[PDB]
Amino acid sequence: DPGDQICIGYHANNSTEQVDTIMEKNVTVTHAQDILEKKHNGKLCDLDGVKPLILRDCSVAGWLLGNPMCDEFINVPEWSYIVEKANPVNDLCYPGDFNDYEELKHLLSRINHFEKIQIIPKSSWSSHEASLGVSSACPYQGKSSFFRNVVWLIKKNSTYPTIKRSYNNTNQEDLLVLWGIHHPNDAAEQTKLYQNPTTYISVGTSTLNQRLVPRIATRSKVNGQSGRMEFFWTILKPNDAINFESNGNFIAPEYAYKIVKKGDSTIMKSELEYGNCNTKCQTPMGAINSSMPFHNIHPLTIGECPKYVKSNRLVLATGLRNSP
Amino acid sequence: PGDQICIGYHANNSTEQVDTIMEKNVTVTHAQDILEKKHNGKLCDLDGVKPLILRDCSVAGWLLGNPMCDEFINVPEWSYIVEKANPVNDLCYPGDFNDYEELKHLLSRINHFEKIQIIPKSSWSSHEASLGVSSACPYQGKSSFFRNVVWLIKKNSTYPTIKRSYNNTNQEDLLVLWGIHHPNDAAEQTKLYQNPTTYISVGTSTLNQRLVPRIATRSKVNGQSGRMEFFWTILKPNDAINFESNGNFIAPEYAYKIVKKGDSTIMKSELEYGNCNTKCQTPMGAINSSMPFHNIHPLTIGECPKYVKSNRLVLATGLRNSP
Amino acid sequence: PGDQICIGYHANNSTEQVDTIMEKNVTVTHAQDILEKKHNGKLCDLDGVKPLILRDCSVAGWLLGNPMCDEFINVPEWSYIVEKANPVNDLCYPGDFNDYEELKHLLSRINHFEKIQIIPKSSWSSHEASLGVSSACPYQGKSSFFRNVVWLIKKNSTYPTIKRSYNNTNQEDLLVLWGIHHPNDAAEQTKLYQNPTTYISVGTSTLNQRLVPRIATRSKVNGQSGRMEFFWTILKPNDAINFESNGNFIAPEYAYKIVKKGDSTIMKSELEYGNCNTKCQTPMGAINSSMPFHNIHPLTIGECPKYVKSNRLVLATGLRNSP
Amino acid sequence: GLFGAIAGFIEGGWQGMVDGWYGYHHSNEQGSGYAADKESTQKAIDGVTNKVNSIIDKMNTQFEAVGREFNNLERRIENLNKKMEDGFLDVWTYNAELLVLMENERTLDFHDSNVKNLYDKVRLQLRDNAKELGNGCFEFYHKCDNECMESVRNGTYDYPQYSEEARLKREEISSG
Amino acid sequence: GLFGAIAGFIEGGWQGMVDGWYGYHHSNEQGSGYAADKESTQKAIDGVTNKVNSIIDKMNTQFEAVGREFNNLERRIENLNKKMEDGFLDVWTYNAELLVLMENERTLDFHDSNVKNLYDKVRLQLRDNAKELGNGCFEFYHKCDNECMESVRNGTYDYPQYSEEARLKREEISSG
Amino acid sequence: GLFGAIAGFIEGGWQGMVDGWYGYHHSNEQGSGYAADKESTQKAIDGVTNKVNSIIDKMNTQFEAVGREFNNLERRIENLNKKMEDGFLDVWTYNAELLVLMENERTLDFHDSNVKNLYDKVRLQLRDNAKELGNGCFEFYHKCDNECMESVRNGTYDYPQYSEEARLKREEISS
Ligand SMILES: *[C@@H]1O[C@H](CO)[C@@H](O[C@@H]2O[C@H](CO)[C@@H](O)[C@H](O)[C@H]2NC(C)=O)[C@H](O)[C@H]1NC(C)=O
Ligand SMILES: *[C@@H]1O[C@H](CO)[C@@H](O[C@@H]2O[C@H](CO)[C@@H](O)[C@H](O)[C@H]2NC(C)=O)[C@H](O)[C@H]1NC(C)=O
Ligand SMILES: *[C@@H]1O[C@H](CO)[C@@H](O[C@@H]2O[C@H](CO)[C@@H](O)[C@H](O)[C@H]2NC(C)=O)[C@H](O)[C@H]1NC(C)=O
Ligand SMILES: *[C@@H]1O[C@H](CO)[C@@H](O)[C@H](O)[C@H]1NC(C)=O
Ligand SMILES: *[C@@H]1O[C@H](CO)[C@@H](O)[C@H](O)[C@H]1NC(C)=O
Ligand SMILES: *[C@@H]1O[C@H](CO)[C@@H](O)[C@H](O)[C@H]1NC(C)=O
Repeated sequence: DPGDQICIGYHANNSTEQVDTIMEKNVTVTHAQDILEKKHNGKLCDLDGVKPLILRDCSVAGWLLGNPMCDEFINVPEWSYIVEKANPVNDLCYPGDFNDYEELKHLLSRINHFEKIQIIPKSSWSSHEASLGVSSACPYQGKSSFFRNVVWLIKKNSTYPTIKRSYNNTNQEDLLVLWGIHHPNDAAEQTKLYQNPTTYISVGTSTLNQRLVPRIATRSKVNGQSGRMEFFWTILKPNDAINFESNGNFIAPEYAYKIVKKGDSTIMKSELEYGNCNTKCQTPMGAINSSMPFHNIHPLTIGECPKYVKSNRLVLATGLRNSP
Repeated sequence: PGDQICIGYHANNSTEQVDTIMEKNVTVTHAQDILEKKHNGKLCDLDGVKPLILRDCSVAGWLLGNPMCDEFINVPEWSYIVEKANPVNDLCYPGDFNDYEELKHLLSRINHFEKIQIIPKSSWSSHEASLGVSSACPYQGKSSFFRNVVWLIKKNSTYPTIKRSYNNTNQEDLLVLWGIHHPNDAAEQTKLYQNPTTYISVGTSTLNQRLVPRIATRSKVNGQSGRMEFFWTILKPNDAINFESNGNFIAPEYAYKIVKKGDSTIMKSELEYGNCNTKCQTPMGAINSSMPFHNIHPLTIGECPKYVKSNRLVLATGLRNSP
Repeated sequence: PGDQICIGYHANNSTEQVDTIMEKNVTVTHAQDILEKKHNGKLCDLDGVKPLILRDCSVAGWLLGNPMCDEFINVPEWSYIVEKANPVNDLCYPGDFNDYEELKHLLSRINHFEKIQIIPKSSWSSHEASLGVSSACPYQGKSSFFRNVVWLIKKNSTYPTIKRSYNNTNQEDLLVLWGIHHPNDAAEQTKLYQNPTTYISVGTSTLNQRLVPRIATRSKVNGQSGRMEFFWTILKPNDAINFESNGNFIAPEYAYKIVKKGDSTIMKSELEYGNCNTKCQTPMGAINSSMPFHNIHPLTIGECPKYVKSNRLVLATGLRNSP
Repeated sequence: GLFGAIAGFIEGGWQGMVDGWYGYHHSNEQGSGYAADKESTQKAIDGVTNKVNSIIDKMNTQFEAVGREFNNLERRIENLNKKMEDGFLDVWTYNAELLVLMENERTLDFHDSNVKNLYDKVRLQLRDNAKELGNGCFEFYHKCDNECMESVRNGTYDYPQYSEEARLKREEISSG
Repeated sequence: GLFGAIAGFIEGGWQGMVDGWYGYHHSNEQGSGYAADKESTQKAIDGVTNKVNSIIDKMNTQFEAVGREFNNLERRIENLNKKMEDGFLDVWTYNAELLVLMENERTLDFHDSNVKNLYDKVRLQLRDNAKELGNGCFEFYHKCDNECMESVRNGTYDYPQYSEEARLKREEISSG
Repeated sequence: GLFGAIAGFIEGGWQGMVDGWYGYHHSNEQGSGYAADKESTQKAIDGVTNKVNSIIDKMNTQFEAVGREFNNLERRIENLNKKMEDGFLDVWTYNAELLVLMENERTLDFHDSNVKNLYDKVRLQLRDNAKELGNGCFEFYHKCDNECMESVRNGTYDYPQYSEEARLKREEISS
């Protein structure tokens, strides 16, 4: 007679989850764990309740110099990260260059809030013309205008006396100071605007020892202008002073930026704009809300994020090979 | 004795060996070498496209037109460029090439130039355009100069102010080259350009340049104490470049239209043309292989295996072969 | 009951633990630690060669000859250089050191200098060579200056045009240092150099430099609103360096001949000499170990183990130890 | 599989065993049924959980890309930056994918080994008191009630308690 | 080896078996000969091929060095570039070499496991109808002609057809 | 363990066996005692030594950090340099730690496999001349003196030499 039996066996179910191995692909297993997040909400959200600075059609230079088409950002509140488009149309309205621009953007990556302060009043130029430095290249409401945070000074009564101005940073925070120089089209324009034929702009702090000289050249018209504006910046430390001296072509500071909050930020390149949402992990393509340890959305993220990999699939086997 | 059935495994006379973590030189019945270690030691065409082999000329000697580089006055489309470590034909008249490495980087993405005359040498009616020659740049025993630029000299003891423009009416980007002469002393300044205080201004939509000559006594290189300093820009379609100068101007004559862009490279090698064709090129030679890896040289171009520093890469496929 | 033979395995009282993917803190009978975690906390000689420990002096203070750095007027051959994070003896007279980080990188491949006087301080017959001192550069309470350069001053209300040349007749490369003074105002310019509009031209086979003083009002640093800006070059054998200047010239006196090159480094550390010898040095201390890994500091020099950020690395060699 | 148990001499799994990864099916006079082996199942659960957590934690220190910008005359360093970031991303993608592949193989073989070890545990308990059928089952030479089955499942089977009955049955079978 | 078959209880390989990696050698009244086991050999071939292809494809996205040039006052970034490219080359060389070592070990052990599993397949088919000689061979207790041998090789051996003859032979041997 | 020998059907290790990793314990009329298996222990020693040396040598050409300095207007390339060096350090720390974890697991399983293979060596030598007790021990059906035990230990056990005595003992037990 057949005796009693005991059998050893293993679990099986109707799972269709598959994993790969070195020697075999698409192994159906009873249990598996997906570890790759592949979904995002396609929106730019606040980072832990802090709204980002979304520059829209303005560049960082257009914001900081005060392109008159960027009045939305004349005084911005604290931000969590900055969003800039690939090619913002509102940049240097008057054409030219921004010296060490990428180094300044790198500095911005560690700043969360500016406070704009007037360091040199536009009305304090008693020996120079301070209200004629406007151009059709920088329109505001149909009128010729200019960058709002600097002043394009012009000769007064056919004379341009030597400017000697100082600003002492009596604040407790670092100060981002911006100024510029005008490179005119020819010697005739040099005489017409500044009278003096040979000019300079000397700038000094405890560390800065600068002397700019205008470069006259014949150039292609950009935004209708063949002249150029070249802008320079420095970080003025507390209790340090900045000294300007110039006999022409000076694009003087009016407003500077106190660095009132430092922290972890970034300049995210994205064509998206505000999505009226909140998140813990932000990418240029959208926000991530996930418990997965990995994601493949975008390598440049900010916040508490999973680790980025280029994988299209990452599935760990947890159970055993599933019997059909 | 009853019938028998035995379970066993393959064996052969293979001597192929593989390594493992716990044991080296394990003889196996079957193995696959995955490392290519051989090359033909030649510089070949890349899929039928001949490389530009500069021989004794540098990239600067080619682009400026060092008169010892006439072999490259008009080069056809290339697949990659080959430059020696220290080409003897470089800046025949000594000096500097501004942002030279950035230009070489740009060249790494260009496959063909078309030379174009942007300012005719014969169009200099108020200046001497055929006296700017030097013994530092010999051609066939006579004093000469870079062929793509013009060393302008005063005419009848006068150097009128030059104002010249070129508008890029082509559909392709234009590589434009010019220069400035830094003379040895003020007497030479007067001798060559009459005007004691000179400048060169250059403008495009983005370029805003004003150069001033630096007059000083320097060590002689190729017999010259003066220096030539060369500059370049990419002139975009429909943009114009404007030059103005009252002396020391090394004016453009020929510029380079960028007619084909693609994947290229500047390969450093002492080898020259080998009259061959290949699918994968390294500075040491060409590779013709189906192996997934190679150890020839890390800098390759074409459809190549992956480079590793390994001396051996053998995968076990069969079983441990019994002696 | 029949005879018996049993199969078994080793066990002991080992408490050494290892980790695996599926299980942590696995007690094994035998294990091998492969991570060195100890150092002596000292800066030692590297295989018998003592390092150059700059103490309170920076590289710039050493090379220019900050009068507070007289300990390093003549240094013997070194194995590596030690510099503090913020040396207090740097540019005593405030200013800038041009391409300073490139110079430090060069220093990382140099083991010994030989000081040579290229322009004797006593050879300035038309200028004042012993008046260029400042309270910003004190020595024993006295106004002084960088010792390897000379702050030249006008003589009898005149500053004739300087034209000096030095030909490197040595067989080794020469590190040459000079500078320019940017004064506060035009009155100081006239007081020091008489000539209101000045320049410094410097030339070699490769260098073509023309510096112009920047007269401006600046914040006081070490009591000075003026600035000193220093420049350097490597003068190759048989090349000459030419200086010309009508003011503001901080002339060379001593240059540095590169007499021994090798693999070195500039280590940042607050420690000083520990009167010891080692084969492996880190900024935190020396390592004496046979283990293949260490976690002391990533920046090491000598025959060192490989650095990892691990706190523990133990290989299992024996079997799982039965309790 | 490497250990020949799963889809080996045990052809397939049991859909009827839901409360565990490995276990037993018994059949005696009192009836038949499934019973998951808690100890091996829990050891496998602990092993797999520690494995997943170890993989995740070993990817704790992977490269994090940072946005950097360069102007038109910084193309060399811009290209260097791009190649550096892409290189590290490729390295860590390779690490993740390869580790997942290798540990998936090891996990499947680990389950196979656990099944084989459970089978061998029962086999070495029963010895010649039961006959090996070759399909994962043992046919007892003696009566094995539910308490006997449980003694087999928990590893406390008493061979001498049934050895004489098994010997009588074996002699009856061998004698034909 | 890890599984004790290759160069283990089976001392050596067969030069006479050329058409497969694993197989059988039979000897009965009708003669003797080798016969490769197609199923296990083909499974091993598929496994090894997939392994080789997986290694190659996992080295698909490795670092590609690019030539960049720097002037005499760019030594810091020149050195950064050199160290970065050398670093990635060293990382990928390490990846390739280590993967090859580890998977070579796993391949040898995989062949070992396949041999052991084939042996156990035959063993569990035959059960007590044959005697385990301890060297990889089984000595039948019954006559096994070519049809019987082929049923063993293809996995369709019918134990009850020979069980009584084998039992008679076993009782005759045990009784003397 | 993967092979079910160590801490498996062999419940524990032997503190009394000191001269080897694996071996035997015998018991016959002449007495009992331990004896390390020379060959398998030497094989394991060679394997583990080669493993350690292979790991160390595969870490021979790992990344070596180099000090580079940058000024206040070179923050981008300074950050690039820092991230490059930190990245390579993290890559090699991962390589070391992961290789150690994986090979430690393989080493423990290797010892397990060696124990199991030794057990199977004895089992396939003895066949039905001894009875499998299920705890790592075999009880002979015939008298096995010290020379017989040594023939088992060195792999030269002569099954037909004792098969008839073992068969008689099995027949007596079966009755
Ligand atoms: C800016 O003004 C402050 C006071 O309003 C000056 O403060 C002095 O700072 C120097 C260091 O630069 C100290 O040595 C003094 O003790 C400070 N005095 C006081 C009263 O605070 C500061 O010097 C000014 N900045 C400049 C560049 O002159
Ligand atoms: C520095 O002095 C050396 C002499 O010591 C000069 O070397 C001569 O160079 C010319 C080439 O112009 C050779 O023909 C001579 O044979 C060299 N002389 C010796 C003795 O070798 C060198 O030219 C000088 N450097 C400068 C810049 O004038
Ligand atoms: C170079 O020449 C071209 C052709 O004359 C100019 O292109 C014209 O540009 C204007 C706008 O500035 C358009 O309205 C015309 O339709 C364009 N013509 C053609 C044929 O495309 C170009 O402006 C010139 N560039 C400069 C810098 O003067
Ligand atoms: C695995 O299955 C997927 C579909 O789920 C299929 O796209 C893929 O080609 C399969 N891979 C192999 C190797 O069969
Ligand atoms: C392996 O064999 C090569 C010869 O092919 C020999 O040079 C090498 O030393 C051997 N390695 C070992 C570990 O014996
Ligand atoms: C090189 O490649 C060509 C085309 O694929 C082939 O005909 C030739 O045989 C190859 N050379 C060698 C040596 O295999």
